[PDB]
Amino acid sequence: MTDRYSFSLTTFSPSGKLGQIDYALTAVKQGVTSLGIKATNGVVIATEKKSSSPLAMSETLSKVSLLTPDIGAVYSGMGPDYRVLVDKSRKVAHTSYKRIYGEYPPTKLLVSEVAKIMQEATQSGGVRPFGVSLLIAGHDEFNGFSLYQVDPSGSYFPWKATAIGKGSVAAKTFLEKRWNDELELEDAIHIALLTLKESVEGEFNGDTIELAIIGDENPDLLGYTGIPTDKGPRFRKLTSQEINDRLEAL
Amino acid sequence: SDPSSINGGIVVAMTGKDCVAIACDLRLGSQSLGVSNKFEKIFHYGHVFLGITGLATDVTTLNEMFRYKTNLYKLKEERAIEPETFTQLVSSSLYERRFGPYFVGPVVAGINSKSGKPFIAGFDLIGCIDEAKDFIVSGTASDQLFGMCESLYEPNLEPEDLFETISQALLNAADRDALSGWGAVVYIIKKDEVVKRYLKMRQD
Amino acid sequence: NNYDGDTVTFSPTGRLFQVEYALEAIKQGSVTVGLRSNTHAVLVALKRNADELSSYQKKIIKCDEHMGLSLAGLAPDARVLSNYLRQQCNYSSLVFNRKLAVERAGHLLCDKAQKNTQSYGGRPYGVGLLIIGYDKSGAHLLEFQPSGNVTELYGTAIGARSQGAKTYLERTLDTFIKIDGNPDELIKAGVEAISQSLRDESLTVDNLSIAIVGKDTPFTIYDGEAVAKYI
Amino acid sequence: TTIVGVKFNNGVVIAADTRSTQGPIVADKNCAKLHRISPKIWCAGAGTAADTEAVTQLIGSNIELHSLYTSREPRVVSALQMLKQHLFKYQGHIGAYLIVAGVDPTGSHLFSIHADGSTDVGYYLSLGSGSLAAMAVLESHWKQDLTKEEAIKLASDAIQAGIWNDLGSGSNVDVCVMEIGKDAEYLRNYLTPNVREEKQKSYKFPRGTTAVLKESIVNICDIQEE
Amino acid sequence: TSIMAVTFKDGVILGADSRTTTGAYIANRVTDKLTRVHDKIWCCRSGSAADTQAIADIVQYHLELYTSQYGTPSTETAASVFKELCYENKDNLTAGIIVAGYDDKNKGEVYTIPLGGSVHKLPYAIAGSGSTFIYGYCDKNFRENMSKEETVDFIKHSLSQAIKWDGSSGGVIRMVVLTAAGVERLIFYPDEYEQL
Amino acid sequence: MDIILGIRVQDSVILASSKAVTRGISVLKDSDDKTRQLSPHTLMSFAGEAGDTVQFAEYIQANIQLYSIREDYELSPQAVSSFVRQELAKSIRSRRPYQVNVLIGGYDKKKNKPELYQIDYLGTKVELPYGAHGYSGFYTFSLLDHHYRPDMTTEEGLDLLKLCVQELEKRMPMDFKGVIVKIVDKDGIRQVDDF
Amino acid sequence: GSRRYDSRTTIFSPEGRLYQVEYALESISHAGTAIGIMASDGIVLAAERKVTSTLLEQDTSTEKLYKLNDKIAVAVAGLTADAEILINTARIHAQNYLKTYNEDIPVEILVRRLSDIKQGYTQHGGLRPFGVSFIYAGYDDRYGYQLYTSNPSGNYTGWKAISVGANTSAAQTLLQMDYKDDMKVDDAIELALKTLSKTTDSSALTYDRLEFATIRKGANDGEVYQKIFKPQEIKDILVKTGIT
Amino acid sequence: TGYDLSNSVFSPDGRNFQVEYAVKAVENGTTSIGIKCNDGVVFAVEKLITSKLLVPQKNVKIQVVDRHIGCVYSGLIPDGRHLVNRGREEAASFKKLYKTPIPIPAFADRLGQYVQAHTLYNSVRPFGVSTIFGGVDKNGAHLYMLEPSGSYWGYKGAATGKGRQSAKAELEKLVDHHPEGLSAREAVKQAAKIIYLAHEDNKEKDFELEISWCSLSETNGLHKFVKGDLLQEAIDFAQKEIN
Amino acid sequence: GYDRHITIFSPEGRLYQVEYAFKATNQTNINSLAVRGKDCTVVISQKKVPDKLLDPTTVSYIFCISRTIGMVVNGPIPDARNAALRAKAEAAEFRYKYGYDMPCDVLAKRMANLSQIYTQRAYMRPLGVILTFVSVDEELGPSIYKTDPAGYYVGYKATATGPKQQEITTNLENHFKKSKIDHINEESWEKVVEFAITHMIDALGTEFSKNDLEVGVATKDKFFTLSAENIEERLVAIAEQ
Ligand SMILES: [Mg+2]
Repeated sequence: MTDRYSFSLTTFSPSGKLGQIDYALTAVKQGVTSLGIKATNGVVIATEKKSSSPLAMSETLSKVSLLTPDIGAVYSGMGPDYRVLVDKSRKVAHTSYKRIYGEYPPTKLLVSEVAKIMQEATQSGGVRPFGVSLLIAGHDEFNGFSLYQVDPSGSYFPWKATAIGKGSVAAKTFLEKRWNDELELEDAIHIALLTLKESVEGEFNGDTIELAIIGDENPDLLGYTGIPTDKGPRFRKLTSQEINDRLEAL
Repeated sequence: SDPSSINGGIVVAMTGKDCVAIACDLRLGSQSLGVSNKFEKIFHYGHVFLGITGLATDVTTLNEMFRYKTNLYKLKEERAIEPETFTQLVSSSLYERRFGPYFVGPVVAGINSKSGKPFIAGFDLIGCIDEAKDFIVSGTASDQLFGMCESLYEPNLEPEDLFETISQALLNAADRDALSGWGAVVYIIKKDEVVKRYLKMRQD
Repeated sequence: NNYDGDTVTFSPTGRLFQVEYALEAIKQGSVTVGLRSNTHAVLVALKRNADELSSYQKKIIKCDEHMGLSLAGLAPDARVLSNYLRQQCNYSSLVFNRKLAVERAGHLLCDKAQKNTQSYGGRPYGVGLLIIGYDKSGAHLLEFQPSGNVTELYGTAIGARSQGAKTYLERTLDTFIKIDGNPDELIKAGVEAISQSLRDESLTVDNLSIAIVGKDTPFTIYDGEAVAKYI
Repeated sequence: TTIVGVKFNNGVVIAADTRSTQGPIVADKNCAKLHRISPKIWCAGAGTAADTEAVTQLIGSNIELHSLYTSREPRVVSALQMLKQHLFKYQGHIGAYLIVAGVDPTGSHLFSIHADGSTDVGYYLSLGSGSLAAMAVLESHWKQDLTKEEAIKLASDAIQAGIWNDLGSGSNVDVCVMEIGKDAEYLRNYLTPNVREEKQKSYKFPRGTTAVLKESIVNICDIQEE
Repeated sequence: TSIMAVTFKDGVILGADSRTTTGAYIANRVTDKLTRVHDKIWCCRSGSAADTQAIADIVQYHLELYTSQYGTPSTETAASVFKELCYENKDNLTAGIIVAGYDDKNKGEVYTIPLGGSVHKLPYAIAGSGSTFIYGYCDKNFRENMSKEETVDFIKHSLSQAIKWDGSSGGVIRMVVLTAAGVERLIFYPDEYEQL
Repeated sequence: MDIILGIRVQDSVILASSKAVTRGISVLKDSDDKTRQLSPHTLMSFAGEAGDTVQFAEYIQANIQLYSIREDYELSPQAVSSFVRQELAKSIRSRRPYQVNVLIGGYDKKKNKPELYQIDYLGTKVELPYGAHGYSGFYTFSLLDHHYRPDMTTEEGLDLLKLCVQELEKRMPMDFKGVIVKIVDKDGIRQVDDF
Repeated sequence: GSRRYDSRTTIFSPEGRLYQVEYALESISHAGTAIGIMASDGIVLAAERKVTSTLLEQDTSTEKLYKLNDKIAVAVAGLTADAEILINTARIHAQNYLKTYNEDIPVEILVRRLSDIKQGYTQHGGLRPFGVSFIYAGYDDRYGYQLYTSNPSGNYTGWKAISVGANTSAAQTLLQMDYKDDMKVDDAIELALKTLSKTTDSSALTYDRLEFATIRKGANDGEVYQKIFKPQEIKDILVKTGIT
Repeated sequence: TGYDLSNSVFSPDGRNFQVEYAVKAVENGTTSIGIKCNDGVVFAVEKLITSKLLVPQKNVKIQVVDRHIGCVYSGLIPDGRHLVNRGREEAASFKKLYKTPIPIPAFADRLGQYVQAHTLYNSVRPFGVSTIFGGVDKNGAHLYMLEPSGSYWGYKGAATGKGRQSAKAELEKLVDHHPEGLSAREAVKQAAKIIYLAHEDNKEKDFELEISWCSLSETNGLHKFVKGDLLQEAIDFAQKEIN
Repeated sequence: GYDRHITIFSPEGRLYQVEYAFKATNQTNINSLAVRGKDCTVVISQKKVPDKLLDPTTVSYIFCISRTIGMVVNGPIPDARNAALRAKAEAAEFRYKYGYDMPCDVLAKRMANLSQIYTQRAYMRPLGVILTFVSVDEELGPSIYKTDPAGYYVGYKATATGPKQQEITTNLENHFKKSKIDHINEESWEKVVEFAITHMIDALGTEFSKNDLEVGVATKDKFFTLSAENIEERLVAIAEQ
């Protein structure tokens, strides 16, 4: 035994392409569409719950995930690669930040950490890159609201709004038309829902759509009272019912 | 032989109205022998102030360490560290040496640049946080400092009143300690000016 | 062909070519014979020289007072394997005050060679060995091949043209097995056997190596003038 | 230190005094000895203050990650098990003596844990230097089927025994209540029976009282433009 | 501690007092010293509470994993796992454990594991500080193949005496009955056993 | 090793270090130089446990000589003294710590200033006008506290040192066999060969 | 076994070049152009972002220019993620040096260590090299203002003006033409922009497709200030030099 | 293609060709069998007499594990020994921790997981043997057969090697014509017969028969070799059945 | 094309070794099916003993992982047992560390993560198995969670696996479209087993004897497998209806 693959599996071709990263981006392109929009008082991230069988219970599969109480993530690409990145992203928020500073990391730095892990899978021995692009939305005191995209290469960029996967090119054009710097969070949810309908074939309702927000603090979701300065998570996953209420208003 | 009282020295910090004050003596000795009268024990990283009493090699080492960590913090976070956060970093750092600790009594002081709240805190050598409204004391004359502060202190003093109070608390505590004195400095800290005053005191 | 690049690969017919190639190094090696009675066991080995200015490569190695072997193939591999035996014989003495049974020495040699045929980066041993010894159950001759297969025999031979000596021994079986109590006769018979494998050359005073172990005889090697008696 | 835990009808309550001492000296008059491990699992700590804080946060962190991994609300027996195995490994050198309590899908729970990693189960417990004063009160007034109001009262009465009778304990009473199906209510300074009386004199100084050699403006700003 | 386990005609009964002590202070007067490592393999704990708890937790883990792979373990197997832990870590443990279980082939069995980590299979066993005071009594009153009630009485009377003389022992008498019929917990309060 | 002194005058640093080496009952040597040149304008004197003193001094010397070659440049006395402090602070929590105290005297060619640094085995560093290690300061500091001036000449510094050594020779129980004196200024390091 | 799948990233071609270094340099030649110009009274760093979207958040963005310490910054051309690994290493080395010697790290020493790290990836360990070239702009009290570049080979050299990334051949010619030694910072700013203006593959040069930074003596007396330009400031300097 | 050049690689069918190539070496080996009887198991094997020079009785092939388990195998002999050595470590460690001797089903999985482990990596080669083994534990008799893939099951009877089909056929007959059980001594005889009958497929060279058994009644649940008188009796029985 | 042999991306962003591992999944030619009752979770799998020499009792692809969790495997037996042993070790460790029984869905996630690693790390091959985990979870009730060689997992109302999974799947889909509920509205597990066998017969169009099947049942606080004769009792009741 032992891992005797101590050499890189991603290397430069004569044209300067990094083949495995490109091929990983291709796996992301095949992936289901997901998006994010930044409002003045919130961020929304959303995607389609493309269920494999109708015997599958698709609420048991979380495509949108809480990383910290003020940071959420969604993806396009290979779900299993996403699931482990979320496990690692949650742990690294604690080990390299909260256990040191006694507070959760700001969005850009947690993204920086996830990006690092993805870069290392692009250069380390005996591994392939991750076959996902992430959209990470969050809030922190000194930077306000932000939205980030993280690619298999490890590169990350801040966005006002964007989409990734299957119908990304059309979706990005849709978002360019509707985005402005004065959107209130409800407006961005409405736009997200409109954008998402384009790339969705079959049923389009609160049970086939997964959608969360980074918005106001939710003291009702904290679980305890009596510390004035703990005001609760800003991350909130919308219910099946909440989504459907906004689809009649559509 | 007791590391926390080989070199001697003291630090005190207090809160007032929209200000904090942190002060220290200037003595460094090898037990009975006075060695230096210019060993300042208060350092700052941006607008956050850190006083450290105890074993002098660890005092120097820790200043060098927190300079290192706050510099990297600033580069990554693109902002200066706040007192609340720094306090947690100090605690983390000390507890990481739980079974071979730095022999120190650190004190943090500063005003949060966002909220404007004045902040002080004290630590034991092993990282325990004492976050007091009123005052923090540390060093070989900490008993004396507790005595002075407990009667001299009143809340919401104006910067130049707070100066008299903290100076008197330090000076008279130092004069009842063989291992403290030989000079003194007081920092008066407001949201956007910091004044540093050296006190005249007896040199025995 | 496509399946002979390393020891970790089977051919589609289920063969291990690196092992078979190692077996080939034995065949190019000089001939050596082993045989035993009920009281003694003898090794005879034809030593090969490089040219007329060179010495004749030593082919027999002592492992303990009651055990030793002859080699055919890569000599440094025999040195490695014989050294391992010297240790195993030794460990049995120091710890258990027990002389290591020839049968156990075979099992340990089999198991050592085997590990080099199942792992990446290793290579099989490129040498064959004839192990004689006298232990608590009498005289013994063993044949080691680097595939891992160890075999107990009355007599055998390995190396270039070893087939001649092997049939001679196959004929002589009932005769030489009886040679109890006469060391010099058992050697005489071994020298006759190795002579079925000669061609162009014959046995000289610095050509021939004989070793013997038995009931009241420590494993001892005869070279030089001490083999003229048998030429 | 005095810490207690009392079970009631539909939950569990813990309380603690607020004095931390360096030998005979009171370092902090209003110390927080009630620690949150998860929203509905709190534990009171006695012993070495850094150890109780540190071990509480480490296990709290790992519990959070566990909760996220399992998509379940954390249980008290997990906090207990993680705490005890950590403490046992350090053979008592981590000086944390904890009363661990909370509510979870399984029900309401009350445990204590010694620094060497030995644990126990009960309806009422106490730990710390004031534990004997407290336990005397618990053994005198505890009964089966306490209501929430009765348990809060018993718990803080037991902390008061410690405050008044034990020199290792003093100042204020903190309480936390963990009731099934409700948010935990952390009641910081639930009692305040030790306000310092007004001083006889003001010690505010005339300005200029203190002798000064030098002043200087200290530059806290970064390097400046232009 | 006063602990004991007794084999009888229908299986085995474990018994213990309920006192945990830090010096003269009774840290817990209602302790459960009868611990379960498998459905019908239990142990009595004496010595350091931290050590005996940590050991029992590990043994329970080993026997759960054993069960998943090879089916129900024997009482002998359980005792061996305890012994391995107690023997290999003798320098850092203060643990005197009695292991008691019920097989269907082997019926009731009792193994005692004293401080050094040796194992001793016995018809009955006694241990803990309180045991010293009842060596005489137990040796005179134990017979083989008692009934359930006779065995309950033997343990009740024995631990009553151990509690009477040993200040370290006290509280309630807990017992656990192990037979083919299942698992029965018993408790006896001061006013019952003191007057015996 | 026993007495080591340092004084910083107008334009130079002067180090004086005892010449005796004692192995318990006998004085093995009376001409021992307890000093190492770290760079052309930096000198380090040392005292502490036998063996460790020289081992440490030479180790530091090698590191600074290595730095000088790599960068083709001389480190400032402050920089050298910080490196040395770190090495001692490193050592104090080692398995077997260096029991060595040092004085570092250098002339900073950039700032044109002499500088004297006192560092004990714990890695306790202090910049001083004059300094000592062990018991030396107990006898001499009252003279230096009296006579020292920041604007003394090199010869006024040597006279004040002469007085310091005389007090030591009067009141110290140990015969330390005199001192070797070395001067560190803008032109480098030289030895006063008569004292 | 595993040898079959090994690319052998650290071997010579028969011509004696390092395949992976050459191919990484090829990757870098498609990256946004970054230019550094050195003057008597300061240094300029200008770099072009890769073709942006209108929805990209520009003001909260960093892709090209990074602060190493208070006196040293770098411009990046290549894989951003690769560069951040190296940047954090460099930031740490700067602090180790400061902790050890209580003096800020001389620019070259920081540059040499980063270059030495890159070099290692070309000689041992069988890993792909970092697809990054840096322009280092820094000040220290020995050599004053300094410009350096390092590339995936781990070779570094010093410059009065230099470009990396796309169209360096074109850009180097334009710099060689207008650069003079007695030049000032404000002139250098203009030259840097003028050069990107002419070498860009985009239709025109706007504020939103740029990052810009200066290192100046421009503070109060013998000290140094780093200025990472906010989007508005780039827009103003673009107008001020009459490029928009 | 190229899928068969490296162990642990799935072909597009879903197969591991290197394991399948290992099977060829097994099929190339001498015949070996196991028969499960009333209170035990019997193992037998064909030993090819390559030469007159092979000391008879002295190149023993059947191997004991612990005191109650017998193992026999066809294929690469050293690979078999390596596997038995691991089996002996697994049995020792089980006994050490749990006191009781390792149950046969538990023992089978230990070998199973170890053999399967050599199909997970390209850095090792699969085992070039099929191994028949078993014995008597507290739950009675068990016979197992284990392939190079790591696949194993319990058997009424089992065979492997060049004469495996001949033997398989003969085993099926006993199973049909003794559906209420077969005694230990019966099984010993039948084992001799089946090896003699299966020797047709290896007829160039003549052979040496080797048998072992564990039986609750006949060997006390311990593994013993069949020597001398009982061996000769079963040799005779078989020699009479080929004529 | 060496991107076919190890788990690195193909130019179309595929992992052929993962895909080919899915193909090994059907090598046994067995079909399996799982359904949930009110109080229980039932799993049935075809049982095929071709060789008359085999001991039929030792031939199984159903595993008792813990007191509460059962696992059925679709794929070759060596990879199945490798997965079973690991899951047993993981469930016991979880109990020791966290002080409660490992939930079905959590164990499924854990094994799914382990599988994911083999899709990313070159030296480890994927296992040619699909793992269907069943229990009556103390928080979630009857549970089915299934794992594959890609590292994917999800909860199911009911599920099927094997060569003829599609026939079984649609048969089950059609039932739930009709009944309009998440489970089999049945009191006793005996009847839920009967439902499971019945709907397997309809979809496969085959008749079963007592030795052609293999049944596992999860209830509150134990998972158990039925004997030949428990199944026989089940078949008889089906025939009389
Ligand atoms: Mg004095």
